Amino acid sequence: PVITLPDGSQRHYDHAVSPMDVALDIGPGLAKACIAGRVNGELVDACDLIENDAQLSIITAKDEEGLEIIRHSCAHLLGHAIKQLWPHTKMAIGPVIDNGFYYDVDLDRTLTQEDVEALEKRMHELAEKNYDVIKKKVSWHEARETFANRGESYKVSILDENIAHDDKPGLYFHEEYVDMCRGPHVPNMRFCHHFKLMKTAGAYWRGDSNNKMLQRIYGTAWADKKALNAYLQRLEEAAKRDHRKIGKQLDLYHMQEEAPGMVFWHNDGWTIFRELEVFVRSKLKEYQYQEVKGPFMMDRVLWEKTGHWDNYKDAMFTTSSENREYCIKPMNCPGHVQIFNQGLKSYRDLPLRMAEFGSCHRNEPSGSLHGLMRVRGFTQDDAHIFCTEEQIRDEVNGCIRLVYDMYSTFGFEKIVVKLSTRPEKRIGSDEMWDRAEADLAVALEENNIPFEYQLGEGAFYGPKIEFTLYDCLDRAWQCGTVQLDFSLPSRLSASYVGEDNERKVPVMIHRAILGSMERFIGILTEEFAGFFPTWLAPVQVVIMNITDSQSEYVNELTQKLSNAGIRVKADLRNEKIGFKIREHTLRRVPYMLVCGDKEVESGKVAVRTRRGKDLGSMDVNEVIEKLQQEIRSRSLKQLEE
RNA sequence: GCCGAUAUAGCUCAGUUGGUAGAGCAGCGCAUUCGUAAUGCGAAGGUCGUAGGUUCGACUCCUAUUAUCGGCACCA
Ligand SMILES: Nc1ncnc2c1ncn2[C@@H]1O[C@H](COP(=O)(O)O)[C@@H](O)[C@H]1O
Ligand SMILES: [Zn+2]
Repeated sequence: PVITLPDGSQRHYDHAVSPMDVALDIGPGLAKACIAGRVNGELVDACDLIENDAQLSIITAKDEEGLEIIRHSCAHLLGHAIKQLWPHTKMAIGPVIDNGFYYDVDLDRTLTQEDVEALEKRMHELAEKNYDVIKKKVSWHEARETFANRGESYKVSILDENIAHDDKPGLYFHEEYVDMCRGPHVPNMRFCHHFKLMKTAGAYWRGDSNNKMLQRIYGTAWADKKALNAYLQRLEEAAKRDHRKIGKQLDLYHMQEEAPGMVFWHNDGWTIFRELEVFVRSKLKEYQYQEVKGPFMMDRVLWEKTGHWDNYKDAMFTTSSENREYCIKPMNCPGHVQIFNQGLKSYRDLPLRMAEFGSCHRNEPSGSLHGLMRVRGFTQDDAHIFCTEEQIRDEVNGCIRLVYDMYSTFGFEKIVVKLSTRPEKRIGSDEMWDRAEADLAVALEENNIPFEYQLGEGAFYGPKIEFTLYDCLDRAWQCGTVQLDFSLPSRLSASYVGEDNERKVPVMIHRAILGSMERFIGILTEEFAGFFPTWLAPVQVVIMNITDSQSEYVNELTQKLSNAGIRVKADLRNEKIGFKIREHTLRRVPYMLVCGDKEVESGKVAVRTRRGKDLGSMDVNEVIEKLQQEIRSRSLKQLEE
């Protein structure tokens, strides 16, 4: 066939060739770097034959794809070893994953951190042998036969219920060991030297909490020892960014055994919270919303009417009086509708935008609590928009804009967008869902927002647009969201009066921009690593003296800053100016004002950043204008940087 | 909720070998009045998450429990 290489060059062969064969033909080096090849776009083992013309490319550890191939092979290496150490182990699923791979295994013996260390040792041993990985395509029968005779019940299920009974599934052979799933594998283990097992945990078979929980063993793997070590290094650096840490170090809040999953906001944490509170408010005024507030508990009936009670009563908290059962609200929808139902609304009142910083309480899974990210009590910055279907487009778009508008103040660079389509269990006609799904989609496109569908998610009453942010270790956390609801306002019997003097049920849009205030603070803390932007900073300025001398000057100096609207505390402790500077820089204070005699009756003040950067002595009234400005504009960077 | 692990002073961390819990920092006391990331000396401090149990003896072993860490599942 004729082969066309990355440089347009062509090569002619009179019989089927493999990318490996072609590799040699090109050079002994490239041949030796070969892991796999990319033929006419698809990825195939370097040993697969290329019958007809094709565009070739050799996959090398330089390739992002090689990396994954390598990681996948290590996953097989683990199976190889694991089976030598405890031959009764059943292999389930072992896939590549970000930074590595894992393997779910059914073993009737709880793997201790000692065993996991024994495994990694055996593992490194087999990989050093540098053996060859051999591929062999076969019938869906001998393949089944193979694993049935090997005792692998799981590989069998996958085989007879996930693979076309009329297939030539390829088996991979690592000396005595055999695995069999797609994606190309390594030529020989010479490429699988750098790797390390990490954690281990239970994982349900096939993701169902009703199935058996197997043991999942996680690992990392790279092309070179450098890359691997830089990774582990990155993990360490990441741990110093965790909000639970910084949170404690900076005294932002705490939680206790007696109120699991409920935050106690200490003064400094609450300053941050109240700050986002005014920030949001300023935005609600622009986009023109009303701000209301409803009760914390309401008669359960309201949740029965919407259907929430049936689908979520076990994740809901309730209370009782002699003659009444209440619900501590899980969300603010029903209560806002209650307000809507107050007078008589006409089509002239729409679109009605009603917002609330509402306190939600949900009884989350005990195993799911996570710092400020996943709590049992939180405050949602949500709002519900009551409008006519004609107004949807315009309204949804308004939301989309508001989201990126706000996230841009914090300079987030990774916002991924999802479109959650109808769940299996929902309410509403299939015509309704198409209406809704398409409306969101279109609004997304009309705004040029790339996104992926997420089949199955989406509230029982409507589809959702989910904006998700990431944390220190790149885990996903849903934040802003937009739901299109055509079913609830009717169950809660809400209506306006149309032109024809007829009653119409409004279209309701549920939307939150930050998500929950606790989870957003969770995210900001890790984004700034505790180095909050002057406007969000608990304490903005610390003014210190060097000796009693300057003290009386420092006080009226700090007082001057307070009357100017700057969160400023005065450090007059009898200690070394160096002891102080260390403290507050550690505590992440943005600006530190120093006062030696040279400043006292000299007017000025000695300004320095927390990044470390003497800005030199400057004019009082000037540092004030300068800060009030940094603040007023909620800027990410500080003075002269 | 599930699998595994962890829980020691205000914080960080020993004692994770059954034979009286021990450090640095912080706090307290005295001294030090100092020019941009930690001043010196001193006297003290927990009863080992909680409840049971085994044991001559338990921080160490066992059970139950609560929370937390790492995942899975869940996430209106
Ligand atoms: N348990 C929780 N803890 C903290 N924030 C949450 C929690 N559940 C939901 N959120 C946030 O609130 C938003 C709206 O939640 P939901 O009303 O369930 O759509 C989510 O997108 C998250 O940002
Ligand atoms: Zn809502």
